[PDB]
Amino acid sequence: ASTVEKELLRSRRLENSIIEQKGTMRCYAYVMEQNLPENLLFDYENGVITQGLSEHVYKFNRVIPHLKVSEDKFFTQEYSVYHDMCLNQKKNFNLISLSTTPHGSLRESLIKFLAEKDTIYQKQYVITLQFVFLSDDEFSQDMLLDYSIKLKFEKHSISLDSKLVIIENGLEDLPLNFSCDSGMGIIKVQFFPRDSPVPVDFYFIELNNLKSIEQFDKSIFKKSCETPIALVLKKLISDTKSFFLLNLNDSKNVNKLLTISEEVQTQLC
Repeated sequence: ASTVEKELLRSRRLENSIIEQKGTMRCYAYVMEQNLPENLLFDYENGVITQGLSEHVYKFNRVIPHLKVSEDKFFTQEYSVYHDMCLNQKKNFNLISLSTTPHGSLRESLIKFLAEKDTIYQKQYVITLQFVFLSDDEFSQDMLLDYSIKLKFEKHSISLDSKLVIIENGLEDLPLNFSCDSGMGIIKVQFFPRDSPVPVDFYFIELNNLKSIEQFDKSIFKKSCETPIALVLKKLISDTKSFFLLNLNDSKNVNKLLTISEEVQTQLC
């Protein structure tokens, strides 16, 4: 490996250890600088985004530049240490992704990282997937079927009564529209260890428009809200390891997402 790649890997391992030691709530910014305001200042070394006129400082575990880090590289370089740790420790875990524009490519990249035929995860586990969508008004949809689902809160998990697929060859086992993208998407992946049923559960939560993000904010930081969506989010935050990912590519919405990033890292930790 190149000097930079060696240094990156070493750094991400050390960063993850510090986060564990400090009991910090993981919150990462994945940013499209070229589509954000020119007066926003980015410190990619220290993980800081500063509003140039208000002078307000917003910190993150890391600020990741999308022009440098593709979605595939996000998973292999930036996310994999956390992912590997949660699997190794057999800790149910999540990735909660906030976006204000369609982000199907991230979903696609996630599944490929986990479950392509050639991943280490396929060597060690049989991998399943469910994918549902919860709408404000309410509505629910099983995303693995045509245009419905039920949720059951267990001691340490969320049971989805929805179509479950066993993934052999990544995206090939999923619908042709899988990577097409108010409410919340929920992808639940189970990792069943080979030659051992008891899985490690992973939840990928998509809040991919401002209304959905605001519902999260209201239902978690403002309101005891008891909507299906609020109950899911509360359950995951309390009972699984979390990783918040804030996708910043939208000038009109960036300030609200920065505010939320502060609540995530101060009101949950």
